[PDB]
Amino acid sequence: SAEKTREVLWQQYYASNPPDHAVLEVLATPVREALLARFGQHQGSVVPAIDLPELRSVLQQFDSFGKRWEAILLQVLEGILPYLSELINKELMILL
Repeated sequence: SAEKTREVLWQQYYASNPPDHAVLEVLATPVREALLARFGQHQGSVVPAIDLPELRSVLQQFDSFGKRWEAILLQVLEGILPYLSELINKELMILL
């Protein structure tokens, strides 16, 4: 399944030393696409109470809550809009 393939990616990412960002970029690709589809045309100010739940809902489509979210979020940023960037940074502050 798609879940099994994605787990092979995570296996290779976490085993890797130093951490392999090319593998993480593959992991982040569909997540970035989904986030850009929700927020790519958003300009102006973020709305935390609305946008953060939506952002977390997207993350949950791909990966279970935890340290995977932090890696994905950081890697998504590498491939991008100040709106989505700001949203990501607010979630990262929460995940700290």
